[PDB]
Amino acid sequence: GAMGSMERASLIQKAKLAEQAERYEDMAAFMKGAVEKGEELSCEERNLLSVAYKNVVGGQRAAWRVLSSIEQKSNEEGSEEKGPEVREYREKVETELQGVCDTVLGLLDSHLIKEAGDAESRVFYLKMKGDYYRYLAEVATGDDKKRIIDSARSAYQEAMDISKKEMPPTNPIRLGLALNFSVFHYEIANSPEEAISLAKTTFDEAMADLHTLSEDSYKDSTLIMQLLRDNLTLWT
Amino acid sequence: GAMGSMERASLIQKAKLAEQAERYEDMAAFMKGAVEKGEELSCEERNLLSVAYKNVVGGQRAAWRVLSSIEQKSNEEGSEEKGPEVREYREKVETELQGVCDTVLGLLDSHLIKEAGDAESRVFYLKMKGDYYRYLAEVATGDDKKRIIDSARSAYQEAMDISKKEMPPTNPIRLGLALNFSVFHYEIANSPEEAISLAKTTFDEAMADLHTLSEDSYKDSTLIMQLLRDNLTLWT
Amino acid sequence: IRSTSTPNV
Amino acid sequence: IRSTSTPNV
Ligand SMILES: *CC(=O)N1CC2(C1)CN(S(=O)(=O)c1ccc(Br)cc1)CCO2
Ligand SMILES: *CC(=O)N1CC2(C1)CN(S(=O)(=O)c1ccc(Br)cc1)CCO2
Ligand SMILES: [Cl-]
Ligand SMILES: [Cl-]
Ligand SMILES: [Mg+2]
Ligand SMILES: [Mg+2]
Ligand SMILES: [Mg+2]
Ligand SMILES: [Mg+2]
Ligand SMILES: [Mg+2]
Ligand SMILES: [Mg+2]
Repeated sequence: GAMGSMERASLIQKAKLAEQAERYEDMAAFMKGAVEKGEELSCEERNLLSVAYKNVVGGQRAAWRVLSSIEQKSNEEGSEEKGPEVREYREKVETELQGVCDTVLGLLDSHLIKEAGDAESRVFYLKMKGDYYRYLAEVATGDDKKRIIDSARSAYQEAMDISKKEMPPTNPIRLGLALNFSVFHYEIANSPEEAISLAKTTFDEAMADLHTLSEDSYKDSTLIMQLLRDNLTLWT
Repeated sequence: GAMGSMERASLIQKAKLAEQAERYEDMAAFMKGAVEKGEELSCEERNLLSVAYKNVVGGQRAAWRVLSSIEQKSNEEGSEEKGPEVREYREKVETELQGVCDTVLGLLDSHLIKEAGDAESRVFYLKMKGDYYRYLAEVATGDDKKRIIDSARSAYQEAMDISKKEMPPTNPIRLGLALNFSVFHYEIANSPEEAISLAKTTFDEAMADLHTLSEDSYKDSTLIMQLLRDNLTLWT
Repeated sequence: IRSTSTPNV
Repeated sequence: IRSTSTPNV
C-alpha cells in the first residue's frame, strides 16, 4: 500500500523517529511497510514491530474496557434507557481493535512465521500470534469464541515446545512467552491452577540458571521474573 | 461528511463517551459532526469541542517538537549526514498539524463566530481562533509567518476588547484568554515585556474581584490565576 | 522551558 | 485487577 515506494531502511529509520515522538500509529504503519518488503526482520526490527502494535492495540483495549463497563452498567435493573449509542460506540472501537489484530495476524501468516527458522525468531512470532488471538478472545462473545481461544492456545503451545528445547530458561523471549501464556490461562481459559503452575515452574527454573549470566543478561531476566512473581502474588 | 447521518444528540453523547475512553480523535470527529448540524453550541458543548481538538493538536505539537529538535541537531557541524528522512517525517507531522488547525479555523469561520452574539460564546470562539493561528505560527517559517502572527494577534485583540467590556475580571474565559494572549506575546511575538505586563495587570484585577464570588467560582478563577503567576515566575 | 497556556478543564 | 503481561522494552 502507501509505503510501497519508500526504501526499507527509510521505513526502519522513520519507525525509530515515530517511537521517539510517541507516534505509535505511524510507527506501526512504517513497520508494516518494512515487513511487506519481504525480507526477514532482525531482532531489533522485531522489537520495533512489537512495540508499535502493542501500543496501538493497548490503547484500543483500554478504550474498549471503559466502554464495555459503561454498557454493562446500562443493562442493569434501575438503569434509565439511554438508546443505542453506548453499544454502537463500543462496537466501533471493537471493530477497529479486531482490525489491528487481523492486520498483525496477517503479517505473521504472510509470511513471517513460515520463513522464521531460528528459535528466537520463531518463538517470538508464535508468541505474537498467541497474543493477538488472545486480544481477539478478550472481545469475543459469539460462536467463534471457542475457536479463537483454541487458536491462541495452539500458538502459545507451539512456541512453548520450541522454547523449552532450544533456549535456556532465562532467555527473555522464553520468559515473556511463559508470562503471557500464564495470563492466557488465568484471564481467558478459566484455568487459574494451570496459570499458577506455569508461573511457578518458570520462575524456579529461571532462578536456577541465573548464575550462568552476565550482569546485563541478569538484569534482563530478573525484570520478567519479577512480573511472574507479581502475578503469583495477585493470584494466590 | 461521515457524521451527516447521526443525530446531533447522539454525536454529543458519543463525544462524552470518547472523552471517558481517552479517544480524542473520535471525540473531535463527533464534535465536528455536531457543529456541522448548523445549530449554535451551548457552554458544555463548546467545552467538548475545545477539549477534543486541544488534545489532538497537543499530541501533534509535542511530536513536532521532538522531530524539530532531532532535525536541528542533524544540521549542525560534526553531525553525520543521515539523508532526508528526519525532514520528511517532520514535514508529515507538520502537515497533519496544519490540517487540524485549518479544520478548527474552518468551523469557526463557517459559521460559529458569525452566529455568536453573547460574550461567553464570542470571546471563547475568538480566543480559539487566536490559539489555532498561534499553533500555525509555531511551525511557520515562510513568507506567511508575519501574516499568521498578525491573524493570531487580531483575533486575541478582538476577544480582549469584548471581554473587558462585557465580563468581570474573574470570569474564567476572560482569564484564560488573557493567559493565552500573554503566551502569544512571550513565545511568538518576541514581546516579553508586553507578556509580563498583561499577566501582572490580569492577575491584580482578578485578585481585587475575588470577594464577589461564591466558593465554587472562587476555586475556578484562582486556578487560572495560579497559571499567570507560574508564568510570571518563569519570565522574571 | 515553555510558558503554560490554558489547560483542559 | 488484571494480570500483568509482557511490557514494551
Ligand atoms: C531479539 C528478539 O527477537 N526480540 C523481540 C523482542 C527482542 C522481545 N519481545 S518479547 O515479546 O519476547 C518480550 C520479552 C521480554 C520483555 Br521484558 C518484553 C517483551 C518483544 C520485542 O523485542
Ligand atoms: C462556558 C463556555 O463557553 N466554556 C468554554 C469553556 C467553558 C472554557 N474554555 S476556555 O478555553 O475559555 C478555558 C478557560 C479556563 C480554563 Br482553566 C480552561 C479553558 C475551554 C472550554 O470550556
Ligand atoms: Cl459510533
Ligand atoms: Cl514520512
Ligand atoms: Mg530498495
Ligand atoms: Mg429512572
Ligand atoms: Mg462486534
Ligand atoms: Mg435530527
Ligand atoms: Mg563522522
Ligand atoms: Mg511544511
